[PDB]
Order: sequence, then structure tokens, then C-alpha cells
Amino acid sequence: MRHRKSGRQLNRNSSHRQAMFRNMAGSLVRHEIIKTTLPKAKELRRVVEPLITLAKTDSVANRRLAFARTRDNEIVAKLFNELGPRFASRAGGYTRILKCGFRAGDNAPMAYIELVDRSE
Amino acid sequence: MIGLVGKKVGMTRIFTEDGVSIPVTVIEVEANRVTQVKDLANDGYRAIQVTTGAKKANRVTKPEAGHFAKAGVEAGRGLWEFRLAEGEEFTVGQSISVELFADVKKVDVTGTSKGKGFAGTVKRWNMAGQMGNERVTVQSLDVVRVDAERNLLLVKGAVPGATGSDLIVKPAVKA
RNA sequence: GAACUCGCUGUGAAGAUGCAGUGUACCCGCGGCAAGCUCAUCACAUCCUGGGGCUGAAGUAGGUCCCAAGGGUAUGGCUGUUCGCCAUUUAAAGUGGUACGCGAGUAUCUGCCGUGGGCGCUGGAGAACUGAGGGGGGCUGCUCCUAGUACGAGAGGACCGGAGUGGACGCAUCACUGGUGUUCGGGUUGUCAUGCCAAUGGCACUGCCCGGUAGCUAAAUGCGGAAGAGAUAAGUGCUGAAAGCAUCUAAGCACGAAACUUGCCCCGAGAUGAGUUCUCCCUGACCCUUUAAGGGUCCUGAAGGAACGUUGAAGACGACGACGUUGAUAGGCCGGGUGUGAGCUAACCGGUACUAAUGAACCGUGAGGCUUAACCU
RNA sequence: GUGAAGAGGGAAACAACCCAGACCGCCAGCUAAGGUCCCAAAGUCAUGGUUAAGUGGGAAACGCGGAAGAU
RNA sequence: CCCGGCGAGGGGAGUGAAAAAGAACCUGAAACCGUGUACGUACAAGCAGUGGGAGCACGCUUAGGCGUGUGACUGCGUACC
Repeated sequence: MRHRKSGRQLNRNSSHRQAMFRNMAGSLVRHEIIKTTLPKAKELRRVVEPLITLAKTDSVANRRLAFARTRDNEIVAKLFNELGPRFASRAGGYTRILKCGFRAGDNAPMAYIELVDRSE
Repeated sequence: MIGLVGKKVGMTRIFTEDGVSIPVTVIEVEANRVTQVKDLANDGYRAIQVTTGAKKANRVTKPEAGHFAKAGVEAGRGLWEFRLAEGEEFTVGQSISVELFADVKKVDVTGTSKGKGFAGTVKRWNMAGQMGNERVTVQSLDVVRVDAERNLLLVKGAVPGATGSDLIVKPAVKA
């Protein structure tokens, strides 16, 4: 405990935290850029990078797993077709995070997460 | 007489020579270069402080670089003191390995423990403090494997050292 | 009512933070422990571990006295019970003070532990240590050549304490025994959803179960209570008068308890008595005054440190360690292994700059004050 | 007699013990009780001894012992 | 006129004797909260004051040792009803 542990706790319900991660990943991939707090931003990057890495291999099983973890027909349809070839040369680090100060409402740090290519 | 400083590679139950799985510690033996030797006149006592490992120059600042240049050896993980046997004196620059340690079978081991956070009173006393991460003085250990080719020192039982933590082994006199 | 709100001893319309004596403590904070059945502390006026005298002490085993608090000094059946009665152990389940000690067991405050900010150690910074001083513990059953041997009339029956073998406890690690390991995999009931089957996902405690990566765990084992040394009380004494003897003492002049210290280790130079070793750096100018460890202005911003960026087997916050484009510090990818069941693989290991770790900025100096002594001038 | 309704000085503080009744001020001296190795001020004074026990510096009655006490 | 948010508020100019009279509007002390001034304090124990007191800045008799502000320290000192 408190030593050699991967993934910040973010005290919440397990199913609730999984659903929030799925929704946040879907929103970010749809919008190509999101504004999220750094503690959640790091978890977002850690949980989203595996999906884009797996998107490189196009197969029925891979598409089924992507839909299972995403539950959005449009997101799966656009995946395996555009992000894959765009970052074919790149191996890892498909996204970047830049800090944007803090939220005035509740002094909450915020950060922009966006694809490294970001366009084209 | 002379001690060594290294790290805990691992701790597993290895088969004995007879063929029985016995707990044994895996301790690497790194060549500890002699950096400075104390004298009873200049400083009041005689003892040798040595260094182990090799750290990049970025971490070491230039005053420490000059100190090591005085020592005549490259900067390493740090400096560890060792009491001299009050007899023969070593030379600055040379390094030593397990070598003669296979002649006592009573060598002592010193080191830290698991990284454990400040625990609650109930779980630690059943009054808030820390357990572990303290120097350990377990003694009366017996050496098992003294293979110097692998630069690994193995002793009977377990070793007081966390994964990747520094530790020392000395030719104890107690039992 | 106001506080610049320490401990012990003595007095006290009687447990004194405010009285007399005595000891300790750099100033200011954060998180806990609640003293004002759990938790303990102290004296011996001693239950044992015991060692020494006497013994109606042949040896074990004992009876009485002298020393010893270093350590321990139970579990059950009756009371609310202290106490007390019965069963089984052990070395014992010891006697007393603390209002049989302990019922604040918005704590404002004092008291104890972990951890920080300011400053001092006299030019600054970096580490490495001597180290006074405080703390952890001196636990224990059995066997073996010694040994049915010396001593002892026979019988009885050693100094031995050298070796191994269990137990209560702390320290240490998950590799063997497994548990946990809702972040890994598989089976599956009801309902909803993907145009529909198959196939997938949410809710029903992770819907309910079968295993389990890394880490943590005791039910697992590794070390252990030294030996030795100094000093010892009682006791035991080699030789020996005053007092033609004796005598532990008057002369010469020793051994000696498990009781004290050291011997092993933790913290520790805030030890203000502020310690020692080494290394790197600062080697400008000008002005004024009440005339000196004086002040002020321009330039300089060195060594070193820290706030940010990646972070950790360090962490409540602080704080410590590593990396920071002169790169494996974190994330991801490949490979290997485990798990699950040809696939997924979180946390296990090697490689990879593919991404994040920048350029920069801030604090920090301009030779270090005075007095005495030895060295070349 | 004290306090009640007298301060002050000595005894470690101590309301009950001892000296001693403050008009005020003054950087003078002399004394009461009590002390003159200091803290804390004064002789480490002088004469002849007891005490060798830290009794002094806490302990009766009883026959030098009695003596064990304030963590 | 300007800052400010096209507000509130404030600052210049002017009126106004006076704006240290501005619509919270005569004069505006204390309790309570700040800044600067001069001094002390980070090895020192208790009704926090009393006499002594070197130093630290200023004006003075232009020193001649005077006071103002303070007290490192010293002996003493156990709130009121």
C-alpha cells in the first residue's frame, strides 16, 4: 500500500469510475481535444493510449473489443480507419497534455489533452 | 575487518547442495573503491570511507567532484564509512570484493526495510509513527554461496533490504 | 482577570505550572496518543530467575539468614466486585504508592510520539564522520563424549556451562505453505441496448462464482538474548604481628553475583560546550557620516540551494531520493515470464525518445571583525 | 500574645514559631532575633576538647545496637 | 478629465472659509484591526512589575554624561472581590 502502485485512487465507485473513464475517452476522441484536470488527465491518457495502440491492428476481434469498451457505433466506425494510418510511424505517445492554470470556480487545475498531430 | 556495500538483487528459496529448498538472499558485490582513509592524528580516529556504484556527473556537483578528485576515484552512489581493524592500512584507489569473506560464516548485514507510510495507531499499536525504513542490525548470519565470478554474496535466510535499496555487509564479531 | 501557561523534591483550608530548593529545554507550526476493560509507572518491605553464610547441607532436592527490581510474575468456573474459594500450567502467577493510578480514556491548555517553517553554529555552500548524551536486551526447557565418572563407607552422584534441539518477542523478506490482491482472465441468471442471429456493453454488493500478475500478509522461515573484558557487594582467601598463637589487614597482598558498565545496534554536535575531515566559489569601483565588526550608490549574481516539468519501493501536508534533451525519470510500443484459459494480461524484467520532461527566471558574493603566542620578513 | 484590625527581618517556603508596632523622604551609621565557605552579607577568627560516624544533617521506648520512610 | 466593468469606488481640476465639511456628510477619544517609525528578543523558566542598569537613535548645557522610546541583566516580588 502507498508503494509501487499504478493508477491514482480517485475515490469513487468502481463501476462509476469505469463508466466515467469510458465517457471521457469517448468525448475526447470525438472532439480530438479535451480540457480535464491533471489528476484525471493522467488517468485519461493512461486509459486511452491502450485503445489507440490496439486500433493499429484491424480485425473482427479488435473491433468487437473496441466497441465493448466504447459502446458508440460512430466512434468505432471512425476508429481503425483514420487514427491508425495517421500515427502508423509513431509508436506510443499519441497524445500530449499542456497545463492551463487553474479553474477560478473551485481552484481546480485544468489541462488540455490533444492528439500530437492535432490536425491533417 | 573490512566491509562491503551493495544492493539487494532478490531473496528466494534456493535448493541446498543436498537438494533442499532453503531461504537464501541475493546480494550483489560491487567493487568498492577506497576513497579516503582516516588517521588518529589528523582527525582523531582511523577508518576507511569508500564508495560503490557509478553515478552520472549531472547529479554530482562540482565541489563533490573536487572532493572525489582528491580521493582520486570517480563519484558513485555515495560514501560509506568502515572501521579499520586497527592493524594494517589499505591504500586509496583499490577496490575489494567478497574475496576472504568465506572464512568466518558469521558475517553481519545492515540495511533498510520496506517503504511503509505513517500507519494508524490501531494497525501499528493495536501514537502515530513510522515502521520500517530504518537501519537494521540483524546479526549471526551464515554465508551460503560465495561465488565471486557472479559478484553475488548469498547468506542464510533473509536480508534487511528493500528492492533496490542500499545495504552493507561486515565481518561481525558477535554471535 | 491577565499570561513571558516545563518536570521532580518540601510546605500548603491537604496531588501547587505561579510558594522555597533542584534539573531540563533554540523560537514558531502540522498530524496523532487523551495522563491531568485498555494503558502503564515506581519502592523492596523479594514469588521466581538466583549467588553466598549456617544447616539436623553426602549429590539433585531442599529449611533459615545477607544481596539483588536487570527481567517475568497466567488461563478458566462463583461476584458488579477489590478481595476471596476450586481445576491445569509454569520460574513465579510477589507486597505496596500513584485518591484498590487510570469515567473531558471545541481537549481551550499542559503532558508524550512522528514530522515541518525561521534562525545560530562568525565569508558562503556541499557532503563524510569522531562523538558526549539518550533508547532497544541481558528470557528459557531437553539431550550429548564429559558421566552412574570424580567426590562419596555403600547407595547417591559434578564442576561441565562446548555443541545441537523448541517455546514468548522484535527486526526482515514473499521465494517455498497459502489468504488478500473490486485495476488481469474465464463461467453464468434476469433486464435493456447495437436494423436482426451470433457476438458485445450497463444495472442487479465486483449481479453471483472459478483462479490469479505485482505488492501486503501469518499459517513460512532467516538472526537473536552471546562469548569476552573492566569494575564489584556478600563470600572465599597465599604469607603474616600488635598480643613467642590466630587473623581478609595492622605489613606484603588475590579470587569473587546472574547485581553495574562495556561488549551489538538506533537517534544523536540546537551537545548554544553549537565538534572534526575534505572539496568548490566570491579576489570591482565610487560617495557620505555623528567615524566604525559605520552606512549608502552603480555594476557584479560566483559556488551552492530551492519553485516549477517527469517522477519513486518517501510521503496526510511537510520532507527525502532519481531524471530533466549531454535521456529510460514517467507514459505508451516491442520482446520475455506469470496469470487466466489459441487470445486479454494491471502492478513482474530487457530494449525503444514515439510523447511528457526546455530555453529560461529567483535567493545566494565582491576576501570575511577584534585580542594574545610561535614561525620568514 | 498573635491574627481579627501591624508592616518588616530570621527559620526553604509555612496563619498560629522567634525578633520586632511602619508619618514621609534621604546611595549614613549602630543594633534585636538570626548568621559570618559560597549561592547570600559578614571571622574559612582564637583558646582545649568530643565527633573518623557524613552521626552531624530523622526518628522513640527498650537492651553501641535499636535505625526501617518518604518512590 | 482619468482609472474602473457603459457599475460601485477612487484620484486630479474647480466651487466651497474649510471637501482633515462630499450626500454613511458638526466636532470625532477608547475598546478592536493594520502600516511605518526607535529598541529588545530565536540557550532561556513562573501574577510579567519594582529600584539599579551598559547599549542602542534624537534634541539638548552645541560634549561636560540631561531627558525622551525600550530594556540584555541583576536582588526582590505567590491577581481583585
